[PDB]
Amino acid sequence: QFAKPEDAVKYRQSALTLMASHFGRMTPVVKGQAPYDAAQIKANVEVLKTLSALPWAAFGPGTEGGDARPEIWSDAASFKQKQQAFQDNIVKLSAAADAGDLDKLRAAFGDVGASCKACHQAYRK
Amino acid sequence: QFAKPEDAVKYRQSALTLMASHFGRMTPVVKGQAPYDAAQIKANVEVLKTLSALPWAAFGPGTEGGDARPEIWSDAASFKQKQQAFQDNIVKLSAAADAGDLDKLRAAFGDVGASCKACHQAYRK
Ligand code: HEC
Ligand code: HEC
Repeated sequence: QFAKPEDAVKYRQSALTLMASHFGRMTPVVKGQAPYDAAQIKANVEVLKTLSALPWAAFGPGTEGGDARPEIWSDAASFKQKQQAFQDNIVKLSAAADAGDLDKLRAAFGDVGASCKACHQAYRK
Repeated sequence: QFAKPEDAVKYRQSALTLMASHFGRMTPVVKGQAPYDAAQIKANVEVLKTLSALPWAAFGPGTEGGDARPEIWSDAASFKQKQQAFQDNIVKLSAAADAGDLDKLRAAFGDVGASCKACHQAYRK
């Protein structure tokens, strides 16, 4: 859907920005600094699950650019594993949110964050 | 969810970028320049419906900035009407996509685009 590689870069940066807001806005909740409303979090995690499926299709071959490392492309199977593993961490977060289980939410949130940090150290300049 | 007004600006710009890609990538399909796969479009419009609910909460009071006109805030009921009417145009697009009805898709797509253009002329610098 991208006329030029720059358009893919702009898309994925935007998707990642949104994905980061939907994740990070729950930090006060997980820490107990903000109240836990199970319905609120269930709805937010549904938004996060949609967003978390979006960036990866905008790292197609030849879309080198932005803050992305060139290792994203040469090691296609491995980058894929990190994005697929991140989404299966998101599936666990959804399950926790759907259950309205704060303790399960906190644990799943920590796992998701670790997956963010890993892919970052690895595939972000 | 925004530490400073700039963070709201960045969020809404990103949401609007995503929303624009999910809408505009269907243009070749509506024009017949690309094939119509009803399942593909149904899934894409589901993504667009999620995205189309996101920008508006990032125009909260005091988040003046970006390319947004100051009329977004002083006329809160009217801006609201344009975003609510845009989303009800998206509901009609979803219905068309869910029905797998190309003619209904084209008509709904045109209505959505007109709603984009209107709010733009009005509330974008
Ligand atoms: C790889 C499988 C990643 C996972 C999982 C996550 N991110 Fe990441 N992120 C990744 C790359 C390769 C890039 C650079 C994209 C580019 O072309 O520039 C990024 C970027 C971000 C950004 C900055 C976006 C921008 O506006 O430019 C943020 C804020 C970000 N990523 C956050 C983030 C969070 C919180 C994640 C988990 C919820 C996460 N990312 C996962 C690669 C990957
Ligand atoms: C008001 C109710 C709007 C509707 C409906 C749509 N858009 Fe819009 N858009 C609007 C504003 C006020 C702004 C400026 C935001 C800012 O603070 O800068 C925008 C911006 C865009 C952008 C640019 C985003 C960026 O990266 O900076 C695009 C590409 C865009 N809008 C597209 C667009 C499309 C295609 C729409 C319908 C599917 C649409 N917008 C609706 C206000 C409103």
